[PDB]
Amino acid sequence: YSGPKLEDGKVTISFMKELMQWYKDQKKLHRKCAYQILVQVKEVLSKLSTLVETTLKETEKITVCGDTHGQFYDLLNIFELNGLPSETNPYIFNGDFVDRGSFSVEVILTLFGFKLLYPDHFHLLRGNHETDNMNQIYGFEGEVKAKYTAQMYELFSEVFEWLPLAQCINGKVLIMHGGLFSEDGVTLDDIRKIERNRQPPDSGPMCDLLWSDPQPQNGRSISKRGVSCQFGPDVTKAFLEENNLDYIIRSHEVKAEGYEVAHGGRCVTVFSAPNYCDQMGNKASYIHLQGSDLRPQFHQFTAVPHPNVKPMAYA
Ligand SMILES: [Zn+2]
Ligand SMILES: [Zn+2]
Repeated sequence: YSGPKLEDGKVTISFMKELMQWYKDQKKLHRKCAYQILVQVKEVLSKLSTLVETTLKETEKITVCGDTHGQFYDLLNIFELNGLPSETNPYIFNGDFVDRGSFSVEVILTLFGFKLLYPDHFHLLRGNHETDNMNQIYGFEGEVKAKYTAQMYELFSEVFEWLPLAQCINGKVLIMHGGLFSEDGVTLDDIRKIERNRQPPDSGPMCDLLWSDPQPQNGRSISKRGVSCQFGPDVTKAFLEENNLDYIIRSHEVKAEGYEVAHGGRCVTVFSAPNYCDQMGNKASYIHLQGSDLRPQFHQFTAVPHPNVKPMAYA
């Protein structure tokens, strides 16, 4: 074992360059590194508020990316185009880091490693795929079982379960993975007190954040996906008013250009797993907001080569 190693059991920027090289080259991080970072981040994440509140001062900027779902080479591509994470190049990854892609283990531990390395500048928000269920069917678990063991999987699970549900910036812009609410009158003070450390329930607010979609016509519909709902432009506009917000960024659904703006400006979708599943031809992008004009700028990019492992391989 000549693989990458923690200095003084604790992640560092050159461990990370190192993990990235190692992972580019399809090798495995050693179990006990895997294990250390997972326990460390359980720790970090777990004293985090369910609702993350961050402040971009006038001259800072932060990048917000959505699904990446195991397309690790395209993750590295993100970093090459936009820079490494660092205290001056902060990231939010709005969930779905795992599943479907065949380099989810690569994704997630790169992800947790930067979390460990830049805790107040590198943000992870829970997807609906950071959950046991999606995990048993779309590939994560098979993947972990194949490269480590069940044990290492349950540890992952326990970790995910501490992932914040949503993050607001300058009490102007709020980001979650899925969307807004099945019921009205939900406030930021509500999201804060969601006791998040569980598999999501069937319904209630924590379901929604993880699961709902926008629709174009005013109102709410049952979600074509079996859980939560589609909320209309009224729903969004109602919630922005109660809470005093400018608009929301969310992910969850693929997009032929890698973003959409729905709801009249009010509800933005970024999605950062290009040519999602080696199939859909799509563009991805990510978003730069900066401290003095929190308006989205959208940066497109498209999928690079990755090695010949098939989507879904581990399910
Ligand atoms: Zn999703
Ligand atoms: Zn997704």
